[PDB]
Amino acid sequence: MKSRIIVRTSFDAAHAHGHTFFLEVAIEGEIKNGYVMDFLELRKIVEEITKELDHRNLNNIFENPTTENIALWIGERIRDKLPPYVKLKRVVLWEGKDNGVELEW
Amino acid sequence: MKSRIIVRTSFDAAHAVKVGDHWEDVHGHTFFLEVAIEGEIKNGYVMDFLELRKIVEEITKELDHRNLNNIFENPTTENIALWIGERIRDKLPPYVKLKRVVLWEGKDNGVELEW
Amino acid sequence: MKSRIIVRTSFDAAHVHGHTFFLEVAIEGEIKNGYVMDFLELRKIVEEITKELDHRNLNNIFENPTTENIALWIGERIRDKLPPYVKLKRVVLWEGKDNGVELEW
Repeated sequence: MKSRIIVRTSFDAAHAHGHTFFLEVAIEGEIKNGYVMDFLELRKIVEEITKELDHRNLNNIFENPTTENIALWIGERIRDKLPPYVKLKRVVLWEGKDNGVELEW
Repeated sequence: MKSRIIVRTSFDAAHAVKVGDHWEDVHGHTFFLEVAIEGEIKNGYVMDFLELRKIVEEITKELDHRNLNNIFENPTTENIALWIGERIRDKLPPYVKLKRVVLWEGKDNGVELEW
Repeated sequence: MKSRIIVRTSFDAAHVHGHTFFLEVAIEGEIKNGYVMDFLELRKIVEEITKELDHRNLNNIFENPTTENIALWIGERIRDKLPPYVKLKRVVLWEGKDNGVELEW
C-alpha cells in the first residue's frame, strides 16, 4: 500500500494571458504518528513557491511558459523544500478548469 | 488495461487533531470520500454501482454526524482513511479488489491510499 | 518520470433516463519543446467523438450502453486518432457527479 497527502492550491499569472491555475500536489510517505506530513506544512511550501508566480508575467521567468514547463518548474522546487522521508509523487497543474498537465514520479 | 468503478460520497464529522501531547480545537468538516474498486468487465460491467455505494455508505454512516475523537485515538485524515479502507475491503465481493481510497477533509486537503 | 496532458469535457446522453456525462482523458508522451501535445488538438479529437453521443439515446448505438462499455468505445475511438508520439493513458467517465468508470492503460 502507498499513502500520500494531497493539497490543492491556486494562483494567477499570464503568458503568451492571465489565467487561474489549479495546482494539486501529492506527497508520498509512510504514515507515522497518524500522518504522512503536516497539511499546513506542505501548503506553506507550495504557497511559497506559487507566490513567485502569482500574478506575474511567466514569459520573463520562462523561455517558454507552457503548462508542462510551469509544472516541471514547480515540482523541482517543491522537492527541494520537502522534509526527508517523503517524496514528490504527483503534480497536477490545470490552466483553466478542464485543461491540465499531470507529472508522476 | 485496468478497469475500475468509482463511487463518491460524503459525510460530515467534527474532530480535533493531536497538536502536542494534548490536543487542539474542535472544528466541523464535510468529508468527501472516493472509492475505486478494480475488476474485470463482464457482460458490460465491473460491479454494480449501487451495490458498492451501499457497502461504502453503511461504513461512512458510522462516522456521519459524529465527534471523531470519540472513535479514534487520533482522528487524522490518514487514520480515518485507513479505517475506511479496512472496512470496505472486508465487505467487497470475491471478484473485485480495493484499488484506491481518497478522503478529503474539505476540498483542499486529502489523503490517498492505493493498493 | 511520466508526463500527461488532461482534457475534460461533458455531454448529455440517455440510456432510458438521461444523464450528464463528465469525461476526462489523459494522454501520455514526452515533453518536447515545452509540451506533450497541444490541448486544442486533443480537445478537438475528443469532442469530435463525444458529439456523436451528445443528445442521443445510447441504447440505439450500443447493445449494452453501460458506463464501462461507453468508456471503452470512447477510448478506442481516441486511440485511433491520436498522433504517433503519444499514448492513451486514461479515460474516466462519470455518469453524473458521483459515479464513474476509470480505464487505465
